[PDB]
Amino acid sequence: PDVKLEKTVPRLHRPSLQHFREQFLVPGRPVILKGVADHWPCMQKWSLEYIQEIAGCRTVPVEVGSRYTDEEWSQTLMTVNEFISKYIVNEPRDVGYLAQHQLFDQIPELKQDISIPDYCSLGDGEEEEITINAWFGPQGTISPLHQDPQQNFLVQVMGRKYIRLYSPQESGALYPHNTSQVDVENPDLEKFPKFAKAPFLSCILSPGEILFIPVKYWHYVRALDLSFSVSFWWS
Ligand SMILES: O=C(O)CNC(=O)C(=O)O
Ligand code: NI
Repeated sequence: PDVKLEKTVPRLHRPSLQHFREQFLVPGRPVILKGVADHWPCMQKWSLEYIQEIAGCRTVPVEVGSRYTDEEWSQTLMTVNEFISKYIVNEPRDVGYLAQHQLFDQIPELKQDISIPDYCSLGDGEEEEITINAWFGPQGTISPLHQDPQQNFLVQVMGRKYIRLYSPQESGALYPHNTSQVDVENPDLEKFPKFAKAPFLSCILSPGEILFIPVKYWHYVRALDLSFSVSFWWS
């Protein structure tokens, strides 16, 4: 998608903690951190076949469908192997996603391949209550526009994701059902008049990069290739 024609998220190579707290965290402004996670072992070490070997056997919850309404999506328990088989390799017809699952409690060994970003300590909370999630799905997975109740560090390990960001002081034009009723990349201009002209920031997130997504900031995600991401929810 055309990102050179959109306002893009600012990228910074290893900004100091102070400059992050003051210019981003406190005011709640997105930023892309560069050269912080890119040498994490996960970056080299996590091929499709690496994961398939070590995790292939474990049972994991799988999203079929997109999350616009509760009734509009469903989950299924299968193995990583069944999942990789049915929704990734060869020619998968339907989409399925391994979203928002805590793989690193299920498999503490993988914890050595990632770190907790230093920037987290600027928050009030304790490292132990930080919620790490895995997001592992094929190209074409869509997580609809919504906001989380915490600060977020989303780390991209494998593949690229297109991400769009609307601030919270912009909720009006987004039409909450929280989560939006708008389809960011195919919007009903008339059902939703106020949306076309709401200001956003966007980005293509690549391997090695971290997107800071400020608490309650609205975000929408579409994967551009086979993808693996790790999120840190923190306060
Ligand atoms: O990675 C995705 O598809 C969606 N991730 C998020 O909504 C999250 O990390 O906050
Ligand atoms: Ni989210």
